[PDB]
Amino acid sequence: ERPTFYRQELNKTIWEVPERYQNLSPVSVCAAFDTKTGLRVAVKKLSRPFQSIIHAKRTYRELRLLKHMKHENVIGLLDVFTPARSLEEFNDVYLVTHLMGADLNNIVKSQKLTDDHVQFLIYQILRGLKYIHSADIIHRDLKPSNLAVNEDSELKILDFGLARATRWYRAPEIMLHYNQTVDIWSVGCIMAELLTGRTLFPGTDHIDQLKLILRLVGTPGAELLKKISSESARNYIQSLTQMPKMNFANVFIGANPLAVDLLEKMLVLDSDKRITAAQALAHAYFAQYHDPDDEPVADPYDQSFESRDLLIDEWKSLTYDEVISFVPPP
Ligand SMILES: Cc1ccc(C(=O)Nc2ccon2)cc1-c1cnc2c(c1)[nH]c(=O)n2C(C)(C)C
Repeated sequence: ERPTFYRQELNKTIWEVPERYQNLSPVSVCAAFDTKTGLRVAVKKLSRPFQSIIHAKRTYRELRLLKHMKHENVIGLLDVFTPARSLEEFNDVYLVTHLMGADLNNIVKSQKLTDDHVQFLIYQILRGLKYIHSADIIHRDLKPSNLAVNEDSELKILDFGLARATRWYRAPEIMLHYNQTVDIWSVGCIMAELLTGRTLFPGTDHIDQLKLILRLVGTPGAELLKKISSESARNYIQSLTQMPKMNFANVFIGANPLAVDLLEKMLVLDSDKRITAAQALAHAYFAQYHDPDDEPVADPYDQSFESRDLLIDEWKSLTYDEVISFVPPP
């Protein structure tokens, strides 16, 4: 039924969680120990979940996403609770997931990694991306800071499908008509940073970002230019002077030739010609880890709520229904 909640203030806010979650420490997200399972968990308290319609919709969206995903390389909902015992008093939402311990930015420390650690880290990203994309969901903001990694170099993806600031890993079509391969471009930027130890495109603005991107992959041809309707976007690409496409063998010299070939297939300007997650998993670069019978897909995700403009109270009760109906995973 109902458990005992205790209150404790951290990060200048008051946390109220069941007694089964002990030793809360901030990392708004806290690290905590679940005395029921013996697991170290990550606890997230949603900030002002129903302050506005946008906040209420995003609160509902985040809860719907976590309840759907059941994948090894995708963060999932272990528990969700609220101290309120009625809908009217409902104004707090807590999310409990696995605690990996660090992000990809922390464990990398801006250092070069072996080709095999790169193989393993990138394989988990694509393996989880395939599951996410099979549910018809785009991450849109894949970056090292939302890739949770433990001391075993195991990886889970965070914050997928949440976003609708520096954008070093955003596909060049989001800045400046796009599909799921916008996440594949982010994987290429991440994989390039793991191999060489520097940010591939350290842009200072959206135009400086574009200049660094075009300098590597080259100025587009007519078959790509004819698919851009934005007269401003077509201007920036062409008004930026002619730039020959770099040799990826020279940009990533010393790296595994199979790694360079995969990067050329990921960092394609034309998103219509960009490799997908499933095709990337079948690339020869992942020969040591690829198994088609262990790269499962997801059930269909009901996304129709995204196209609805509802009041705050409606998004709140829908969120409330999802909290009461939650069943913990095995
Ligand atoms: C608690 C929580 C709740 C929801 C979401 C989430 O991803 N929300 C989504 C997903 C799709 O849409 N919205 C993420 C977390 C979470 C945050 N940080 C975590 C973590 C889990 N596990 C970790 O190890 N860490 C760090 C090491 C501290 C990085």
